Amino acid sequence: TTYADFIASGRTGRRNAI
Amino acid sequence: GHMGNAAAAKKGSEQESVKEFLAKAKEEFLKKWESPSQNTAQLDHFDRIKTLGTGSFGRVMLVKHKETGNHYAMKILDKQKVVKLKQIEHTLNEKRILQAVNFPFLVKLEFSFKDNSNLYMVMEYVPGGEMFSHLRRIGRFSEPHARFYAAQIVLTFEYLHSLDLIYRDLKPENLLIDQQGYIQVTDFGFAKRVKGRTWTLCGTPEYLAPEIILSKGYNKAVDWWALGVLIYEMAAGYPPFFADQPIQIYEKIVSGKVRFPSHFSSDLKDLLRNLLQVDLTKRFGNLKNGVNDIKNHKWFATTDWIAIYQRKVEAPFIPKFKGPGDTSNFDDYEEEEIRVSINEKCGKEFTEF
Ligand SMILES: CCCNCCNS(=O)(=O)c1cccc2cnccc12
Repeated sequence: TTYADFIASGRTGRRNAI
Repeated sequence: GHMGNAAAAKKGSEQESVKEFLAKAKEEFLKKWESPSQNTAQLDHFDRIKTLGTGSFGRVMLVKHKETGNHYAMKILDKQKVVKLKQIEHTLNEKRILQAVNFPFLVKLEFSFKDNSNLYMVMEYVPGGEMFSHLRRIGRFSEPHARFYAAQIVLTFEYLHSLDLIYRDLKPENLLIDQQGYIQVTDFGFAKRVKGRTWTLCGTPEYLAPEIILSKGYNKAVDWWALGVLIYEMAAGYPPFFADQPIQIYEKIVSGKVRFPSHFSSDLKDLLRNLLQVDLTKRFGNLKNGVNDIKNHKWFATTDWIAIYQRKVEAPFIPKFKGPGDTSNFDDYEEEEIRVSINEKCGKEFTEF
């Protein structure tokens, strides 16, 4: 599922600006 | 048509009252923009309590003003590190913006000052924590909940854009929940005051509009794209474009094929398809009707814009308050000493702070 993909993405935590 | 006489007159009048408000707001902003405040406190006026998190180019600490007992959130910027990262102008501009703007959902700069080593931006302490924390804790917000927050961002962007400010770092991590459950936008480290087009590649990957990624220039409509991303993430619990690595995120953004959870309402999907719109001749917030295409969209039909501005709407979530200076709504962070060199660093570069 999309949610499972999100959890597997490694980007569920805080995201810094570039 | 969609509106009878009374409703059409009411909407027309409301839209004219926004114009009058924004005209006065710009007058007030420009006075402070042209004559910024400087050096309104010093470090030994404050007790350092605990690190609350980060902001662009620095770390944010909960502090207590010794003489009054009032708590604040103080961003500490190491001048040498700012120089090395080529962020001098950004940091000066963040403080200049913060001291000049005034809006109920923009965090206020209560004091600022500098010393031999660091710059200090002492902001209001917003004790409810990041929206990010609450969103990840409960998974996703209901549409009414997401809409309450979204309305505050719409009004805030309406205000900022009228001042020719582009915000450029909307995300749940930068939105703090205050004691009444309303949102406070933080971090103007990537904002820019410019009329028309600009080109800088900056922001947070998941929230970048296609035109930021691509070499073409862009305008304030990037913030309306980012609003689309935020609304989607609030309502879904995850953003519309993600991947393991930023480069792959950018490919998905530029492809632009948005898909929605089956629980999204039709009104929500319609709004999001008009915000997450690659074509700038079609993106809401960028058309002849401006912000009104957003404010008058069916998904916002229940939103009383003035009541949101006046903070008269009951918020969906009121954070717990354990007492003055409580940080229970925040993650714990590494505690870094504040060192102040006996030698002034980078004085000429930061004269204006
Ligand atoms: C990528 C993660 C970004 N986090 C941004 C928020 N950081 S913060 O929570 O230390 C914070 C920052 C600024 C003002 C504050 C005012 N009251 C409280 C906290 C504040």
